[PDB]
Amino acid sequence: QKRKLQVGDKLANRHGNKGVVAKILPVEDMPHLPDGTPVDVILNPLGV
Amino acid sequence: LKAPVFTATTQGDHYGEFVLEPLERGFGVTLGNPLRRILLSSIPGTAVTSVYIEDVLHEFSTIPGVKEDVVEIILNLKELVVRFLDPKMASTTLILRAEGPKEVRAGDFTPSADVEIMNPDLHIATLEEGGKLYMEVRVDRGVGYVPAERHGIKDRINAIPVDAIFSPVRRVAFQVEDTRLGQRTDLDKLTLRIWTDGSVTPLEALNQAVAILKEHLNYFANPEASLLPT
Amino acid sequence: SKLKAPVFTATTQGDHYGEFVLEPLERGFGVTLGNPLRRILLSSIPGTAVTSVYIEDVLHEFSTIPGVKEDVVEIILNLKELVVRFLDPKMASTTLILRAEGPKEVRAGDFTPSADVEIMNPDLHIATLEEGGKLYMEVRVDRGVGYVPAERHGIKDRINAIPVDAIFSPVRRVAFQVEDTRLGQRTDLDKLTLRIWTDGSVTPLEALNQAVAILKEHLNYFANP
Amino acid sequence: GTAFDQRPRVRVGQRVKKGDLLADGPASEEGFLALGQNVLVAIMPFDGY
Amino acid sequence: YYITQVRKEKKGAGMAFATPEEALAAYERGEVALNAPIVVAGRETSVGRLKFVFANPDEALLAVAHGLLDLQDVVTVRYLGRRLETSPGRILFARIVGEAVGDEKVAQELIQMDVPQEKNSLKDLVYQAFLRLGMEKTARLLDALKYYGFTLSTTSG
Amino acid sequence: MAEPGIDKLFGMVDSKYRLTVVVAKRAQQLLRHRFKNTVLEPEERPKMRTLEGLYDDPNAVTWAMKELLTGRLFFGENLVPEDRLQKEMERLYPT
Amino acid sequence: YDGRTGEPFEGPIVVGQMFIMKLYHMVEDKMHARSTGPYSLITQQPLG
Repeated sequence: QKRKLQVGDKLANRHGNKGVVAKILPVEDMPHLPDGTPVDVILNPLGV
Repeated sequence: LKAPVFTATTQGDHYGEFVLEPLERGFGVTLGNPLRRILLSSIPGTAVTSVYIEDVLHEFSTIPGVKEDVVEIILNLKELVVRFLDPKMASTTLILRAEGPKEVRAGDFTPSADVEIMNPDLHIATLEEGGKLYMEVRVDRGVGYVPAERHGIKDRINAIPVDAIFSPVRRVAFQVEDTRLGQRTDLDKLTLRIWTDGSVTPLEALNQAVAILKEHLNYFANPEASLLPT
Repeated sequence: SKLKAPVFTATTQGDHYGEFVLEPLERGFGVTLGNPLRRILLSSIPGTAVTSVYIEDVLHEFSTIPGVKEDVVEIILNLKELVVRFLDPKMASTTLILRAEGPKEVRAGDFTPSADVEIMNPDLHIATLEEGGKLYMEVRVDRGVGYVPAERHGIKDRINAIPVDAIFSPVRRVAFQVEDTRLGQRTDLDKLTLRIWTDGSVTPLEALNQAVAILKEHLNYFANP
Repeated sequence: GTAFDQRPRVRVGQRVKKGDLLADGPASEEGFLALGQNVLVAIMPFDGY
Repeated sequence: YYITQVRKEKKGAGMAFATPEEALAAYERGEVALNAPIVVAGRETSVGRLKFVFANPDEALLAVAHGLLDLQDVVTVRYLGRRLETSPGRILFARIVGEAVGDEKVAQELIQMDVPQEKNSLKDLVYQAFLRLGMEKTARLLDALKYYGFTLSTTSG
Repeated sequence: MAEPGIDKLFGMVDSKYRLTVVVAKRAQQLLRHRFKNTVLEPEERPKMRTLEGLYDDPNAVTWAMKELLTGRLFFGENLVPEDRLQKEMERLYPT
Repeated sequence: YDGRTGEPFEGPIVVGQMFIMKLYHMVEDKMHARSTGPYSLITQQPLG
């Protein structure tokens, strides 16, 4: 099988920030820098 | 309010700045966003829909004398961008007859009547002594992001369908600057940007785009159920 | 692409406040339409409101007129809540005369019964005066665009007249929301519900129809030189 | 069920590094442990998402 | 919280008054030439209570709908019955609860009007709502607080 | 926007669970006799919304709850015998 | 900038590149729905 991400996959960084994908947003939404590039993941601060 | 002035700084078959010099206060984002959005999603283009490789029976294969491996190859073919010339056209097949000790290179594709590979270089395969390559890669026209596990292209047995990135539009940004034009010091200067793969043209895109907003706007037309509890 | 062109319902009140729903819609165009509209709605729908007041015997933005229970501000604010529309279609501005008798309640309708000008909301509290009641008024009414406050323009007419905040924008509140409706196998198609709030002058359906025309009008400018 | 596989990382004909990477592992990018991806992130709430 | 937390700036204090410090107009002219920025305490008032006088919540928030104020700015504003000294956002919260409970007024008596809302006040609100209005509405109020909370957290960025 | 006026419902009964037991039994009789049982019929009947629109709400439970708060219905702890309450029910098109 | 509405989020946002991993557990391997199916010939409850 070839898998790809999905709503309910678990992503974590090496600092121990775990969490599940709850929403894949189309590029139209998503915060973007003035130059045009959008970001790739929106990580809530309250978990800090 | 006067009339605004359309200034277009179109460079190549991709990248083009577009300006409207005096717009009413606030009207920058007003216009230059629904535009950016429609642009980022609904301008249609072209994508490699399915492949077929010589003595290859699935996605998780590996061709003798080919450094690459079918996944890495498929991943590369993904990035190929084809131009369509004939608007009668809907889909065709590029043919990769490739041989021996050489470095395959996308331009190496067979030349086709009304077809234009806009990204020569771009690695397809490294071939080493012996390596034979024969491929047949489909290219359909479509809109948006429609992936393999959805559409599945049945071009024959052991074909493999590939995920499709259809949008020609590459990046879109818009700058709402302060213009100097003999009214207030409170007027916007919308300069839309846009980026492509030489298939659709920044303006061509920008046009197609407003047309969409114009039609969707045209929907607020025939009011239905009213007569609320008063 | 599949599917079909959408349905536009509009459950309406009848003067102020309208609901509007453009139902089944491609994944995104809820905001792609609703947002720009909202903007224009609260910002470009041409209107008409009070702009400058002179009242006889003493000036300043903060004061108390003897014989009048209220104070200059509560008058000035009450004023702002006054709706009026222009009949003669090339009218640019007017002035309103108010003659206030003895012990009485002064409504908006106790103004000058001059035509070319119908007072939309004549049952307004304006001000109240006790016994020996002298209040004379001269308020400028003006055609404008958005919300242009007293600090910027500084409307001169006399020297004892004080300029007011100008709320010329018949829409006084706009709010929209974009939930998602099922359509066969598809559960995630957008459903846009716009909710307008106006005064007397302009109906919401009117507001919206004006607003759609405006953005439609602007998109045009994008045509090669 | 992980699916571990090796990928070549050398050119047909070149002098070799007494023992430098000949071929990559499964979580390996150029002989540097690659256990995931790097990506652009925003640190803010979205809409309860 | 952020939506009901009245900004409090520092530059200025040689200002406000019972009896008008210089002129009410001249005081309002202080903020103009840098000198004494808006919502800053002096005596009986702030400049932000004079530069803005809104006749209806609508006016106030439409004022925030363009560049004018910030929501957590402190402004003279007549809500319901009375000139209030409050903030646009304090006003907003007030409506939110009122407007999503079917009685703008009964909210105004359940709410803690001039204070930031947080974990306890809101709990109290929810509870004390539960009391004079049954589940039915408390749930509505619940979802309403849920919506803004979220969307307001984002936009505040 | 939870349940059709649920707070007004609890008020009718002496114990929470009564409302639960009645709403059950009423839906139970409602279910058997193809809705030809209604006490609210006219234009009070609960409805759905589709790709068409306005089709009768299939949930019997829903019906009982709306039917119950019109007062029309009468529930009791022990008046009317069951063995004779079962047969007499087949009066206007039964199961 | 909010992609949804051309406006910004008032107050700047910290943004950058972050290493994140996709983990062992996937929604693909979790999650089932049963209505009726093979009941056991030993216990007589649903399994198998």
